[PDB]
Amino acid sequence: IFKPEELRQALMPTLEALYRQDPESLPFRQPVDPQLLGIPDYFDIVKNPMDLSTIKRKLDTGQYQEPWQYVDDVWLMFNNAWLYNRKTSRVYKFCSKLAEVFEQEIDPVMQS
Ligand SMILES: CCOc1ccc(C(C)=O)cc1NC(=O)c1cccc(C(=O)O)c1
Repeated sequence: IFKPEELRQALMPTLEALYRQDPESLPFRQPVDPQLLGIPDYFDIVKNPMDLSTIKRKLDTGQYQEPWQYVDDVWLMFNNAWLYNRKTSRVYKFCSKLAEVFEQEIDPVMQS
């Protein structure tokens, strides 16, 4: 059993860690807009879009009852980017960096 605000305080530093990464978090800070980004097939491929702003809003409105639900949304965001983008993409490579940062940050948090 987790109290939403307690979980939020525990998890927020990990989300902050992602946001802190500049430029690597920039493609992830707002929801993908396929028309703006010149990726018109995006919503065909990515059925379950996720971004940092969405994760933050879920965290802030207590929609994560349990820490793995948060972790699952972070990895959803990563997996979407790896799925849509080519390995040669700026976004793909940025995503890989974010995943490294996240793993490094979420580990000591889950322990606590
Ligand atoms: C131009 C392609 O832009 C993207 C393509 C795919 C994705 C995902 C998350 O799959 C995201 C983006 N967006 C960006 O790269 C982006 C958007 C806004 C700003 C910046 C930036 O680096 O300043 C970068």
